[PDB]
Amino acid sequence: MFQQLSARLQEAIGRLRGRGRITEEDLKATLREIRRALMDADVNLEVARDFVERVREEALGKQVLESLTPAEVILATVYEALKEALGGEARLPVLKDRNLWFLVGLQGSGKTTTAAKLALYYKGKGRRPLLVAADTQRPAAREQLRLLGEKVGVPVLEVMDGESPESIRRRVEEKARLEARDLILVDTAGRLQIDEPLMGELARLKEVLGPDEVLLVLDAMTGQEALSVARAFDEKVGVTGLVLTKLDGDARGGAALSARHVTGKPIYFAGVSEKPEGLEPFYPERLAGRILGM
Repeated sequence: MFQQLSARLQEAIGRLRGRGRITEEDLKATLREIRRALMDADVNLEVARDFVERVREEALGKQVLESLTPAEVILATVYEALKEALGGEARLPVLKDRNLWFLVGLQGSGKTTTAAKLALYYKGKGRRPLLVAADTQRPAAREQLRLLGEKVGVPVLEVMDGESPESIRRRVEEKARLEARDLILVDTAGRLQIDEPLMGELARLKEVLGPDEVLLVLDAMTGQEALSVARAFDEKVGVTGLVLTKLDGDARGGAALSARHVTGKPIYFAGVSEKPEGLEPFYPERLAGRILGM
């Protein structure tokens, strides 16, 4: 992922390698390429500025201009700027005995499938998850998950058309109790665009169900724009974390690098492939190093 960005960053940094001490201009030439690289990867402007700013200052502060291995110093400062942009330290929801999570996002963002892959992931971690297809208007949506549930071997309770949250809560709580499901994953309704009506019902569903986490699923491929919807969902519902899908298909990386600044929400998981196991915890340090070819 981020093949373009990765290559460029490494090419800019290498210009300072194997040629003795470098000058301020040698350093600046490289810094410009880094900037240009971030800009071409659809990276948030403030993020890109801060990025390059600390790379230069931290590098200078490490006497990079008197270093015999300047490129190595720069590689280290770039890694740190990258680590910050991606979230610093990795994090995942803290699970309790009873967990109920909301998977929110636009239709086509990978939301429904993520629900299933997430169910499979924790299932393999010793949890007894229960998928809940919360779309009360579209029977098609509910069927998609139903099919996904059997594919990953996890029960799927389907809400009835026009079912009230109160009724939904009752049937869901009952099934979980009688079947001993400790992780309840609710796939909320999704539409190609954010529509005030649904958002209002969504807020009520949260109100009635009291989710422990609210995961906003985003299509990393849509670049920086993917982050646009974030504020809407958080202001009306309340997002606790992010999930970027199709990272293996993203050559830029603008969304993953900008997520933090734009949404202020942590990226819990990442969609690394179309396979059912193509969902894994997001590791900022690991990803920072991989981009820099370490």
